[PDB]
Amino acid sequence: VNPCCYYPCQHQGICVRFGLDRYQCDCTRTGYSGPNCTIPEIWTWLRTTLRPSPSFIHFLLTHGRWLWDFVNATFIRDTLMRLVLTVRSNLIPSPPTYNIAHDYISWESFSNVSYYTRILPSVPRDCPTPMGTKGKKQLPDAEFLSRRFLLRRKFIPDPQGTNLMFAFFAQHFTHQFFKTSGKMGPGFTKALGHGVDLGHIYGDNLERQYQLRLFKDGKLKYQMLNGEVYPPSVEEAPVLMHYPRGIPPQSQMAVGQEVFGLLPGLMLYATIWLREHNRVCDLLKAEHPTWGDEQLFQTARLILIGETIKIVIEEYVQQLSGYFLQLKFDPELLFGAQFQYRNRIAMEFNQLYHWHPLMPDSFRVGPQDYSYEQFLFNTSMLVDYGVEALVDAFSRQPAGRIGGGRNIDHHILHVAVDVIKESRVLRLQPFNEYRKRFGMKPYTSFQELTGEKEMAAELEELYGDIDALEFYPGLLLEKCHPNSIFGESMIEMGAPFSLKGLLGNPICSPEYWKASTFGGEVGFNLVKTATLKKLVCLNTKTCPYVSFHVP
Amino acid sequence: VNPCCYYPCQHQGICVRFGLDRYQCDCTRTGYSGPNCTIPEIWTWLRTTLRPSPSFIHFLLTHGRWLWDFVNATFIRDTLMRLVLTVRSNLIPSPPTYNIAHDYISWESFSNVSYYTRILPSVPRDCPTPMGTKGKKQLPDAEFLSRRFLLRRKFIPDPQGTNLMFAFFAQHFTHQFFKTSGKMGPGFTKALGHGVDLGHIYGDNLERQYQLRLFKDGKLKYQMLNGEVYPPSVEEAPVLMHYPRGIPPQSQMAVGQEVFGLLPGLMLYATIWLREHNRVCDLLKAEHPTWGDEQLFQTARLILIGETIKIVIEEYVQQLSGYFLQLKFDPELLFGAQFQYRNRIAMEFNQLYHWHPLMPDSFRVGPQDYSYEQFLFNTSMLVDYGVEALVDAFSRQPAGRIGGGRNIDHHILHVAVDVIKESRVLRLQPFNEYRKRFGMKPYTSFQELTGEKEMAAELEELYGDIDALEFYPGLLLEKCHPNSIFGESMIEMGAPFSLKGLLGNPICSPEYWKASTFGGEVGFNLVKTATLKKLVCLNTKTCPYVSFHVP
Ligand code: HEM
Ligand code: HEM
Ligand SMILES: CCCCCCCCO[C@@H]1O[C@H](CO)[C@@H](O)[C@H](O)[C@H]1O
Ligand SMILES: CCCCCCCCO[C@@H]1O[C@H](CO)[C@@H](O)[C@H](O)[C@H]1O
Ligand SMILES: CCCCCCCCO[C@@H]1O[C@H](CO)[C@@H](O)[C@H](O)[C@H]1O
Ligand SMILES: COC(=O)[C@@H](C)c1ccc(-c2ccccc2)c(F)c1
Ligand SMILES: COC(=O)[C@@H](C)c1ccc(-c2ccccc2)c(F)c1
Repeated sequence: VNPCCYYPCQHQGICVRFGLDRYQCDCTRTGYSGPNCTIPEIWTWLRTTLRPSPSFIHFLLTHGRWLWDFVNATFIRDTLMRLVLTVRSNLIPSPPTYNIAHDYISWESFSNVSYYTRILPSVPRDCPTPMGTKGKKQLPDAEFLSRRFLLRRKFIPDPQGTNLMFAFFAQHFTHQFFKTSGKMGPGFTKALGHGVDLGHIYGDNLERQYQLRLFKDGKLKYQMLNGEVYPPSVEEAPVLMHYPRGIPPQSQMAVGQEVFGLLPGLMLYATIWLREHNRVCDLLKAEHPTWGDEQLFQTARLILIGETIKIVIEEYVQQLSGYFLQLKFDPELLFGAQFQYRNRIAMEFNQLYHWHPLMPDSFRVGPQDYSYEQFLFNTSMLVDYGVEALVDAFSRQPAGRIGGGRNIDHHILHVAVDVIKESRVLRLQPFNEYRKRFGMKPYTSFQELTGEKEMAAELEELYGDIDALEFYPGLLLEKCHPNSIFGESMIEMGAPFSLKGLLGNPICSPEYWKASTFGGEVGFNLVKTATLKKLVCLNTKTCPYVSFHVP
Repeated sequence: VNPCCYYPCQHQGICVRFGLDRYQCDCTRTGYSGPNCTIPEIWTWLRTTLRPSPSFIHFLLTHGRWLWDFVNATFIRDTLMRLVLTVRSNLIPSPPTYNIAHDYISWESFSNVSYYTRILPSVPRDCPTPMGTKGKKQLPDAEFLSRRFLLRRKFIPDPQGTNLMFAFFAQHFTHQFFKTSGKMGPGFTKALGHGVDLGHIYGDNLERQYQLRLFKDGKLKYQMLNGEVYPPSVEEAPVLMHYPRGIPPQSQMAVGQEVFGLLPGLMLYATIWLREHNRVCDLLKAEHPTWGDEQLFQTARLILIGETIKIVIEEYVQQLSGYFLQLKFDPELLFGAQFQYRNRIAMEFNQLYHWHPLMPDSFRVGPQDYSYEQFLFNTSMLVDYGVEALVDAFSRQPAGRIGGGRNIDHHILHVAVDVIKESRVLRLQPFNEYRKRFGMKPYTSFQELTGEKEMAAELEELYGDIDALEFYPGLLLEKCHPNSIFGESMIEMGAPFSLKGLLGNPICSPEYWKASTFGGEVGFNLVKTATLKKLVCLNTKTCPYVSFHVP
């Protein structure tokens, strides 16, 4: 039996097959030695004995508001934001390592940007069980597992107050770097760029971007409807959009991401950002009359990328974490650190980010209450209400809690089933192996995992062993922190991917983070002072209630 | 007139247009402040005044063998090597900045790997002169300029003793990252990868790599001739190769780099390396009897990348530099530094690397003295003599001095004329500007550039102003260090590009630089101990005289 199936190497040691039956762990720079990289160096031992529980730190960050107020107003804020940025980042390998084709480092894996990368290699195709060594010869039926533990019975709003304005932002934002290729198969992506390159706005390819661009003042094409600015029609922007058969070109909206027409919430942001881009082009042209269309367009793109990162860290993530510590976006915090300004999206981060529980039972807009059937392929709800209105509505409707289980609307539950099935195609390692890879102790039992005893008993029966529990179900069924939107694992595993993804962008490098990169002090401040409110209200007639938090 | 034409911004400050006539320098992190970034900070000032000239350091590095030997045996060697690696590297922007289309940072320039990057923005198109503000409205005829100061009259051997073996290595080695696309035009490359990825061995695209691979024991396809191993024919490896019309397929060899069939010298190295790949495969298989073709192929490739970088730094550059300090390839030297493990090829680096003066008047193989018309497309010379034979030949024949002028054989002189013509197309800034960008004061007169009077006087009449002298012309006409192969500019401008490209390779990052990456201690040692002599001799029937220095 393949020795590596036992996942013998600890602390990121790499398992290597030798001869016909031997194995050997490369423990280079892991802080440990020994056949399995478990004998700690004095310093490694000091660090792990002094480190407080991921649950205890959470406590410190969610208590003593008075304390954090003085802290947030002093340089201590910075010191902490950096501490967070680096410790969280060092958990993500850079350059990237493995992919669906290679469970080992290779030039193909490093250069071939069409692949999704992965943090932990796969379960060797020749292991006793699908998960390696533990569990039954067969995993629970994905559909059954979903229906029994992920299907929503009664809507459970997010205790942290997260609304749908946040939910859709999350969907919009992530579908710029999560674009699995149906033609190539799981493990493959079209979102080359692997990060916040705003490809869901400008397109994952040049010819497409060229088709979306107006080529005047560096602006994006658009149309007027009811006196408001909206994306252009596919007739005007000859770009492929995924719409139900029968909808003519003149009735489709072109935006950058082919799937965005399938949701008013999505096209909402599509519209907001489009307006923002063209607005920045104006401010720019004013400052640089000698500039052509290209430099205006390119410069505006950089500024928007900046706004995006700015808002994701200081508002998006702030809402998610619920920390009293005010997160800060300032690339300079890493200028004294050893940091690689690059990033590659991981399949695990893709799985982890399936936050479908956020979606409501139905979408309420004013006195109206739309169902999924009326909301999904709606070709006019956006224009009927206009930007402001939909923003006020989504900002007021609570989103569902992500963790704790049984909170995915049946209308979209199929996604979860597919997420599970794919997981097995990708052969993602067990949840406990990932708990460890991200600095956490593995769960010793399902009751430990689920703060309760009922689902724990059933899960125990289905899987047989806690060590057989799969990645996604684990994230979604883990017991949640007090009044949190999810559990610690979603935080301890998600944080490193996110922050690496935000700071691992070239505009955050010393070489790029210059005023001149954004066309001057003017463009640099738009990035530095970006706000969800400003993003909406500076592109709308009236300013509605806009926030990632419900009033 | 456009203010940026005056290259007003010093010390890497960025010139930016404001209004219809104003400008502004972005001095961020330049060590200077003030309108043109001329006001030195306290530490900046010390460094620049207490820094010995390049000329003086070169003196220290080529005298006192006795002291250097004692140094090479101490930790000081690592200290100096590291200094050399970091100081030299910091001169290269990473992430990359501009390209043939954007004289400013942009997401297209950062993402579009099909472009060559550039270190100085082009000469603004609306400037008074072709070079900006100095010189005549019309630059010297490229053909005349070439015939007057670059055409060889009497072969001038390189005093440092460099031979053709070194000459062909350089060509072979560089042609893996210098692959300008004729279809796309100047400023564009086909060598994505932008570095030492060995695309000249495995191809620069996957489908091509596949046709070249045997898919057995991770090996490359090959054919037998006279009991010796040679690259396959285009009939067995249906891969594009540039050969004159009329040459049957059975006579065309397939090598990954479409242009190597054009020189026994190139095809020789293609053979040597191809033989080394399969050799490394046999070694890996012995250690990992359970591996398959893909992993064997990938691991071998990484090992060869490592070997190439080892040989380039410790032998190739050692020979070039002429330094008594013993250069050293060891990634650990940078583990405590802030350094990006990425690299993008610059057009200036391409221009600078046109070392055609290395080629002789003819090619001496034993008693026979083959001419250019007998050598150029000979498809049967390599096989006629075999590897040992040609390696011995090229190792014994001196290559010509790269600097000094009048030393390029008429047979290939058209190449220099075209480099000059392309420079103007790329609108490369003036030589003195590049001198400054690389820490050197500009030459104040042609007589100061060339250590003589005659050529100087004529260049003065042609260019009219030292500030109009172009990039390539300057590098080749600059006076040479004592008995060196070329001038300081070639070293001071080429060292940063080179080392950044070698060390800025993913295998040199803490993440990849582990024994497991190379198949274990066996693979790693093949890298840690690679030699030009072992590369050849461990793959030939008999070991000839092999070296980069003539006997
Ligand atoms: C109107 C509510 C939503 C619907 C109808 C929906 C639908 C879908 C569908 C059909 C897929 C692809 C399924 C497949 O290929 O089998 C998908 C993927 C995904 N969804 Fe949603 N989704 C919704 C909301 C969300 C939200 C709020 C998020 C959280 C940011 C989200 C994140 C994702 C992710 C990360 C993927 C995988 C992307 C990829 O691999 O390309 N979805 N969703
Ligand atoms: C055997 C004698 C040589 C011949 C016949 C030769 C021929 C050529 C030709 C025809 C081109 C393309 C010219 C064009 O497109 O106008 C070229 C480009 C080049 N050669 Fe050579 N060359 C020789 C030796 C060398 C050597 C010794 C070096 C030194 C490394 C060298 C470096 C280059 C470089 C850097 C380029 C440009 C790369 C690119 O843009 O793709 N060549 N050479
Ligand atoms: C108030 C102090 C805040 C310090 C912020 C540090 C950033 C959090 O860092 C995280 O802490 C976890 C808990 O031990 C670890 O398990 C994770 O590996 C680590 O990345
Ligand atoms: C105690 C040592 C004092 C050294 C005085 C050095 C002064 C350099 O002075 C600088 O020279 C530049 C170029 O000429 C100017 O452009 C700057 O404005 C000027 O401040
Ligand atoms: C004897 C000690 C030698 C140390 C080698 C240092 C590496 C050379 O470094 C170079 O020196 C030049 C001359 O000042 C500078 O102009 C260059 O910017 C710098 O990179
Ligand atoms: C960095 O550590 C942290 O606790 C905070 C700042 C943090 C950072 C990022 C996330 C996060 C997790 C999953 C998806 C998106 C963002 C998160 F939930 C918390
Ligand atoms: C780093 O500074 C140095 O003087 C040494 C080590 C050095 C390093 C690299 C080069 C070099 C220059 C042009 C093309 C290839 C190599 C060179 F000519 C000298």
